[PDB]
Amino acid sequence: MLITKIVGHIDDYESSDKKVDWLEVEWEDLNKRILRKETENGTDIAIKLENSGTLRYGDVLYESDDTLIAIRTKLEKVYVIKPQTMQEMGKMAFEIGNRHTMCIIEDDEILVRYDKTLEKLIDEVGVSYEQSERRFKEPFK
Amino acid sequence: MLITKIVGHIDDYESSDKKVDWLEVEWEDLNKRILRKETENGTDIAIKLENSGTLRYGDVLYESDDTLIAIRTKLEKVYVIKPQTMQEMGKMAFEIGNRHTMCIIEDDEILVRYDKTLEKLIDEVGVSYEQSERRFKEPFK
Ligand code: NI
Ligand SMILES: [Zn+2]
Repeated sequence: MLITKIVGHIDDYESSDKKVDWLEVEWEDLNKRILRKETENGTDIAIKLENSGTLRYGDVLYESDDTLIAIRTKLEKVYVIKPQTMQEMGKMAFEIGNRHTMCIIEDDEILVRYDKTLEKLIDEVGVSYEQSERRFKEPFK
Repeated sequence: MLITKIVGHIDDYESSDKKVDWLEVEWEDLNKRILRKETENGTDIAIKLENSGTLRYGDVLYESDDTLIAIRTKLEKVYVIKPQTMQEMGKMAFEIGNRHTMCIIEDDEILVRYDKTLEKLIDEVGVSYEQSERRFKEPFK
């Protein structure tokens, strides 16, 4: 199926009886215009967005009488880094920046992909972190 | 005069009546082992530290009956970036690290060299800053 435009937002279908076939994408895929990937049900999707438009989490790509195809990012292992002080947030984020590692910084936390080599740097900086799962919902960037 | 060992720490001399003759160095001179420069009073200093020694801010190189020669870095034009939230500290430090800009992060402040091209970036993150004159006191590792 070639997809040239986004046709809705998956939250708007909360009471719909239509079944969702999820197209699961990488964090990198957020805000792309061109993407080729297969859905959880095996439907081949070629996204070639005709607007200067770009993909977001929870966009609906296709609506039939009974089915919705909608985007979400994959559920993946993360570290939630929890600096306690401003100096801590600064040194940690600097070292992440310097490494060119993708992250999301919201309030007093830094979210990064699980990675054992980075875990060793988190320890040099000396910040507490917790390991968890998330679907990345915002583009980087 | 040849210096092959450091003889003290300038902060320990608070009570002293001796005059300090500062040897002013560049930020990049810290942790060097060899350097030759004149003091603010015109004394030629030839540092060649003996056994893997390295220079630090505040090192006393020479003490006479009336004088202390000590290292400090030059006063130079800086931005002092004054992030008001954890989120501000983390975003700003990430962006500095990502560009590989030398900085010192101490408590709630990021100190960088005066550099007009950075104002666009600081503005983009949205963080208060003031332009000022400071000495950089730690080597950039
Ligand atoms: Ni680089
Ligand atoms: Zn909606």
